[PDB]
Amino acid sequence: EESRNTTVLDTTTTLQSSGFGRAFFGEAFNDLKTLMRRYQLYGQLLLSVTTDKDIDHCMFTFPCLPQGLALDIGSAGSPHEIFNRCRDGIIPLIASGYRFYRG
Amino acid sequence: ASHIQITRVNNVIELEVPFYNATCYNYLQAFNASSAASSYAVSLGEISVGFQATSDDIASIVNKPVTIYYSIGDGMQFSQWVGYQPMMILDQLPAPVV
Amino acid sequence: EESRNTTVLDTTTTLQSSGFGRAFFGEAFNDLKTLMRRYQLYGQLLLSVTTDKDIDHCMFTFPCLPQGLALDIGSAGSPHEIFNRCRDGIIPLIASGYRFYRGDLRYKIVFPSNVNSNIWVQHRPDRRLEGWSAAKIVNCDAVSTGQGVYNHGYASHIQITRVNNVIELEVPFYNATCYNYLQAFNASSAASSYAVSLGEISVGFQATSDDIASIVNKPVTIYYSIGDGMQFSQWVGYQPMMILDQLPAPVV
Amino acid sequence: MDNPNPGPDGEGEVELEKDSNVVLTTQRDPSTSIPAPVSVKWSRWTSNDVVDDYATITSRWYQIAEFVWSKDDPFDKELARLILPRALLSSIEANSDAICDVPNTIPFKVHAYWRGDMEVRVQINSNKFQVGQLQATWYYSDHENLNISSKRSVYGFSQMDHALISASASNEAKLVIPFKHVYPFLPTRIVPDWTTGILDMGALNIRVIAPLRMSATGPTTCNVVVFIKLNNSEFTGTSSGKFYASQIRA
Amino acid sequence: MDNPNPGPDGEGEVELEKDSNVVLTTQRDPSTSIPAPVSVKWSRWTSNDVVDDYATITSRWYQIAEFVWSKDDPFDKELARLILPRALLSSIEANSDAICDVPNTIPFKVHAYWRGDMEVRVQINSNKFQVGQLQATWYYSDHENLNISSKRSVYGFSQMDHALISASASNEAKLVIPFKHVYPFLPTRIVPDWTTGILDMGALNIRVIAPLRMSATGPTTCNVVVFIKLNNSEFTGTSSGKFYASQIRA
Amino acid sequence: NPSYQQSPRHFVPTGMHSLALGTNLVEPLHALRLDAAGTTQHPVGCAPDED
Amino acid sequence: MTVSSIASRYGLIRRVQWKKDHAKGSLLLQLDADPFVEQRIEGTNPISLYWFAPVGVVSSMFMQWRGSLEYRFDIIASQFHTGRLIVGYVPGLTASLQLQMDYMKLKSSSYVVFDLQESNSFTFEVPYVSYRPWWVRKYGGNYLPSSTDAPSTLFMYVQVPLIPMEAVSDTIDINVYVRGGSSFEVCVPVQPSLGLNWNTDFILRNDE
Repeated sequence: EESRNTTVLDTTTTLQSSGFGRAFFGEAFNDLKTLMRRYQLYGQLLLSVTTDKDIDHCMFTFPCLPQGLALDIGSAGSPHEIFNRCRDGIIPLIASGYRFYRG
Repeated sequence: ASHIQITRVNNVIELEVPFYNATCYNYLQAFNASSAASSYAVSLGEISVGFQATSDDIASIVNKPVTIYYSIGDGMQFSQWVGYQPMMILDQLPAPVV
Repeated sequence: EESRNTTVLDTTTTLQSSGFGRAFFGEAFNDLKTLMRRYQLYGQLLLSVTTDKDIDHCMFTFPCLPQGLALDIGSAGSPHEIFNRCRDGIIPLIASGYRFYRGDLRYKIVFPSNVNSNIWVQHRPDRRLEGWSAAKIVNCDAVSTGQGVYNHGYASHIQITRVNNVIELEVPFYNATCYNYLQAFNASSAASSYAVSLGEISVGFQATSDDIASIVNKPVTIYYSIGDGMQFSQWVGYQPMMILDQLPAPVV
Repeated sequence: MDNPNPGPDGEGEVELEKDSNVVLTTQRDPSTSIPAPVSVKWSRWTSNDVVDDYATITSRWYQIAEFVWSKDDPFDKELARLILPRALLSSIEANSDAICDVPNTIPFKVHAYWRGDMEVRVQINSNKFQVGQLQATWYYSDHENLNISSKRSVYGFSQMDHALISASASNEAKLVIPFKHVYPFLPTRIVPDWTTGILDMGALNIRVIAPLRMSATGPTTCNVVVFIKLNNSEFTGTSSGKFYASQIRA
Repeated sequence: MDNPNPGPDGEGEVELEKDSNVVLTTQRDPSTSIPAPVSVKWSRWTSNDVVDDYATITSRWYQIAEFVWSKDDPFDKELARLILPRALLSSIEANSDAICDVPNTIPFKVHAYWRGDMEVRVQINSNKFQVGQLQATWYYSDHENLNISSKRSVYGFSQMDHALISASASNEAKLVIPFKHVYPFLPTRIVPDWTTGILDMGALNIRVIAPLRMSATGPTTCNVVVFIKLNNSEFTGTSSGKFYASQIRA
Repeated sequence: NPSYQQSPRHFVPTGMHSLALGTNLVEPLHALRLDAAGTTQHPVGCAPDED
Repeated sequence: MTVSSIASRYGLIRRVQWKKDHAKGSLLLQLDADPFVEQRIEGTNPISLYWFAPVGVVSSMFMQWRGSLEYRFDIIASQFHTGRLIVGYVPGLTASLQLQMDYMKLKSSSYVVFDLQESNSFTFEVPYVSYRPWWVRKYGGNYLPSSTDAPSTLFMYVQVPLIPMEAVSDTIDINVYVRGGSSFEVCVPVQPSLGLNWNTDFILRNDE
């Protein structure tokens, strides 16, 4: 099985816990979910009118999903450097680890 | 459901999107679709935004940036574990080159 | 030893304590640290676009350190009189007395009013400071690394200039060190480079290049104070001073 | 209260100061100065590895340095700036023999990392009729401060705590130097994160204050010797000595 | 009582044997043999000097020796005669690097005299289908007995206690060797009263008994490795390592 | 991080505190005094002779 | 969801081949003692993809980390195969010193011998040993400076060459599973140094 551990071969003396930086930085980080609640860039665009839009018209739309939108490097002519460079981002990255979500 | 920010008051709305699906819980990896029903089973829905500006005024708004942010809103719950798909190292990314 | 006192030769009658002005001005001053929390100018600049910056781009960056940035008189053509004249300032001056510090920093940046544009601010602890040179504000240009742009994981905040043109930041202490160097930092150990600045703050407008022109040469003052949690450590004597009123007149 | 009665033995009482097999003494009372409160052990936070002091050998005093101090030396004159942990080794290397040769210093040949407080005694045999004075001053992380060259003067060090040595009393200057550094540990050798400034902590330094003064026919010079106990230490990061490399010559 | 259920893990239990940072293991039960009851400390009787074990480093296991054992080896065939305290150093010297390089062995570079019990493990990976056997036998002060050359045969050593290693079981042979010697202490270097036979205690030796036997197409050879813990030791007689000299090449 | 979904307060801004008022009325300010709660104090030798 | 909850999961990270003929001195691998162990895929893409142990991935989101790691070793072998091998750990190796290594110098530092016979798998536990209470991330956002390397390096040499029966194969597959140790932990959250394979696309900003 994945998590099985046949035989430990300890050499280590006990190491003091940091409590995930609680000991130093005064705050825990072990709870990934709280980290998840920090905001992340989700998308970016320049507004671009086409038709002489009536007031009724939505300017634009998007699906609202945790996974993150399909990544947009942008055009070769106009890269969105942050995705071109700062690939993806945290929340989707953790979303990678699970097959389901609710919330 | 909808809400209206007044840019003149402030130019940043702070939305909250409720979970509404007739599902136990939605898919989380990239979604190729399959079941027609499966299509409903991903996004919480579909947000949309519109200015109340008339076409005469709308021109000012052209090519204006619109950033968007998000975070999981406390109630969020991931479920089944899955191992990661292969990664791409970032500092390994190529330089723009002179 | 330094503090030894071989033999007192008192002449003085007891003098009444003022309690550091508590007796008069209604407030103590003996606690230097509270004085430390009054804000000080930390830097100053005129915004200067180079490349047609994308929205991603940080407008500029700087190391975030208590010691104060390396002093900027400014060019002979354009002196920043306040450093040219009002040399240094208090907080660095006290920083002169210690070899270490641990704690936080407040900043409260003031943007130019005329612009409306929304403004984001990254914090990047990851960056190591490198040499006392470039302990200063820097105008990022063409993107190469992720340094020049907005970044994901780093903590960040966005003021809306239209609402208000002055952000009020708080910078957490994050180092894998006991506590950082406090005097001017020549560097040595490669590790030592991480051991100074709390990290590296950076700021970028969301303005497109078409609009960005309005922002050119606009002033941006910055302030700071030690944020209560700050703690200086080891005593060190002062390096030699330069008297201010002794400074030369502009001369007609 | 007085009534001297010098004997064949001499007269005055002699303080002892035993450590390990080393033992050393002075007639005079030491002029101690302690820059900092005693350090916490800190192994807890950064070593699974076996960690051990070797007080049986590490605590022995040893002569890191010695020198003449002639009257010729001008007022504000350094005689020495000893980066300490380095100079303990640098001195032996100056004797042109391996670190392993000295019992005090062998573990460094092995262990990668180290921590621990230092002790420094600065003995002297200035003649009584000789007159002058030396201040001694530890200074943490001296190297890291580029402006130190400006500060590095008696007026500078005087502001912080410092030992004194009158030539007249031929007083000894004891000097506690508890460990403090940005990082809890000092590597004994090149390390993946840093190489440069290896095993530095900053430097002790001995600017002259009053130059020797005397009758012109008097004993022109003086001598000073420095020993260094290395007490509540801890070693870790076991490694081949082959990885170890000679200290920078300084 | 049986019912094997081999898993991905394998099946059998594995004994541990931690010391310091070193840790090593076997599937098989060790075939211990203990020549003598544990030694008294004896520092009491012959050292004013600071005396200390360095169990943090001295107790680490280390590979003094290793070798092939081919089937070609005739019945009564030694594979090794390890004078022990010497060979711990002689081996390192055989690696052509200084004694200081190995954490286990540094104090010898310094201390003149030494005492302390030894431990020797003799691991092996003989294949199960291979058949043969090796006896291991410590022998005190072997050098001092000139007639030893006669005795030095399996019939000889067999009479005294000795470890055994079947090729078949690939059994490990553990081996306590408590200190005993005419004098309580072994010098680490040349000494005013003697030089020759420095740091000897006699020798472990591994005469082959049964030569490997196998199907002719079977794995022709076998391998053996030897580690040596050095436990309840004591060091004394502090000295410059410069006085220390390289072990006889043997 | 619970969302605070409850309705926001609903005031009316004004640019300035009253001038004519000057009695039973705390009057908020940006003190240039260093202490948050400091106040001018009269030494017993400097006591206000005149009411 | 929890940092430890993820960190406590083995991922396959390596697949050593271990032939009979290997010398007793022969090395098998020397991967670094950091969470950010690599496993390159043969991506023909200019941006090659890489497998990571989950612990490395979760580590990538943090500037700093500390604590022990664990390497389960699975010597996929019949009981009849027998062998022995060191899996030592040298603290504080700079890359220049990354070489010069042998199992024997390795023995000078902490190490663990193991005897393949009956049980065919175990788990080494890598020590955390650094001057630094935490440890800076190996990589970072696309930004090469501020990418400090690992504190120390693992090694594994064939302490006793394999001695297979004629009726079984000379080669033996060995697999290495990284996992966060119980002591393991991170702290400061920063830009992950990694990207999903979902969109392995990139655009150079050549000015031409």
